[PDB]
Amino acid sequence: ANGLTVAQNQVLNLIKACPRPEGLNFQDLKNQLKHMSVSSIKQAVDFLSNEGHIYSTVDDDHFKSTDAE
Amino acid sequence: RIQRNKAAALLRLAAR
Repeated sequence: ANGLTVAQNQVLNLIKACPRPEGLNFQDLKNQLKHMSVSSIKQAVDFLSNEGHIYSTVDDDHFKSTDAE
Repeated sequence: RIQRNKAAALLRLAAR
């Protein structure tokens, strides 16, 4: 059922849960998850976008979760 | 670039 990897689950969880009106911008995302390299986050973003979990809002790099934990 | 982004996400999610 969890056809996602624990890191991507985590990233998604941060994006969905983080109590900011401005979703979780890529820069905020990386500042939180310092270990999660920019490329790896870009890959995660692509994946989670393709899964229809996250989407970009006010800017390309400004993500929110549609309704995915 | 940005348009029906949420709807696209819902569609992607649903179409699985």
